[PDB]
Amino acid sequence: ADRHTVFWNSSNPKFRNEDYTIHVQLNDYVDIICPHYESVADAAMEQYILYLVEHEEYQLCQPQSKDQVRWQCNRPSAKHGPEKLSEKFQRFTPFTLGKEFKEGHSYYYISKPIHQHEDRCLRLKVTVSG
Amino acid sequence: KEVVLLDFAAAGGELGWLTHPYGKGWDLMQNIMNDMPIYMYSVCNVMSGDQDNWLRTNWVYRGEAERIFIELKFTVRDCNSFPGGASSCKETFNLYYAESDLDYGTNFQKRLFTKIDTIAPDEITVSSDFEARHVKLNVEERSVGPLTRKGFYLAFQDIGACVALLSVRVYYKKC
Ligand SMILES: *[C@@H]1O[C@H](CO)[C@@H](O[C@@H]2O[C@H](CO)[C@@H](O[C@H]3O[C@H](CO)[C@@H](O)[C@H](O)[C@@H]3O)[C@H](O)[C@H]2NC(C)=O)[C@H](O)[C@H]1NC(C)=O
Repeated sequence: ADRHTVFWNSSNPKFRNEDYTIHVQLNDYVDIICPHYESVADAAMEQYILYLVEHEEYQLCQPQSKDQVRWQCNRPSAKHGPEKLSEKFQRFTPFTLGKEFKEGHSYYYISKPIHQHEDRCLRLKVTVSG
Repeated sequence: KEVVLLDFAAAGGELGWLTHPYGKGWDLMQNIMNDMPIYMYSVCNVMSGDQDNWLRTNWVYRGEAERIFIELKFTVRDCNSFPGGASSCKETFNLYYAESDLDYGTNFQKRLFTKIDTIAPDEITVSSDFEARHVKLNVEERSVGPLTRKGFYLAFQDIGACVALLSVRVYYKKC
C-alpha cells in the first residue's frame, strides 16, 4: 500500500524490456531486493553494485563516478535474509550524501555485476507522480 | 577502561529500534560514506508543524554499570536552507532515558521517560554542503547516574528538526 518491491536479478522478466519503470508518490519506499540463495556454487550467485544516476548514465547504462554508488549486493547468501536497499522518496534529507526526490521528476538506477557476466543491462526508472 | 553496552554503527543496521508514532517519524536510511555501507535513523518533517517523533533503543542490560556515558554522532540541517521552511523548523532534538526491570517490548509510553538534555549541533549543515558532498558530523556526549534498575532504554525525541543520527554508543568505565 506504501512500498514497492523490485527483485534485482537477471531472471526477473521485468528487466527484459529495459523500459522497466515504477510509479511512486512522495514518501513511498522502493525496496530493491538483492539476489539471495539458501545451494548453487558461490561463483554462480549473482552480485551487483547498484548506482543511482542521472538520465544520461541510465541511457548508457554506465555509472559516471564512485559518488553514484548507492548500495552493494555483495551478500548473496547472508543467513539473515536477502540484502536490501530501502530508498524512501523524501523531498528533503538531513544527510548530505543522500538524494532528494521531487514530484513530477524521474530517477534512475543501474547496476554492474561484481566480476560477472553482464548479459543484459539492468536499469530501473522511478517516476514520482503528483 | 570502557565497557561498551550499545553501539549502533557497529550493528550493521540489524538493530530494529522502535519508532513512534507507528511508521511516521524516524526512518532507517542507508548510505555509502568513506566507501563503506552505513545506516542512520533520520527525520526531516520541517514543513508539517507540531512534530513529536520518538526513536527508542532496544533494552540495555545494565549489569554492573552505575554511570553510563552516551556518545551521539549526528548531522542537523540549516533551517534557512528550506525553499518553504515554516517557522516550525527546529535545530535541536531531545535525549531521554528510562530505567526498567523488564523489557516492555513493543510498549512505548513517553511519559515514563526522563529528559537528559537538549542536543544541539556545533556544526550546521548548509545548502552549499550538498553540492560539495561535505558531511559535518557533530559529536555530543552526556552521562546519567546512578542507575539502579536491571536495565534501561534511551529515546530520542524529534520536535521538527532535520536530523540524521549516525552513531549511538553507550558505555561505562570500570574501576
Ligand atoms: C529473482 O527475482 C525473482 C522475481 O522475478 C524472485 O522470485 C520471487 O521470489 C519471491 C520470494 O522468494 C516470491 O515471493 C513470494 O514467495 C512466496 C510464494 O508463495 C510467498 O511467501 C509470497 O507470496 C511471496 O510474495 C516471488 O513469487 C518470486 N517470483 C517469481 C517470478 O518467481 C527470485 O527469488 C530472485 N532470485 C534470486 C536468486 O534472488
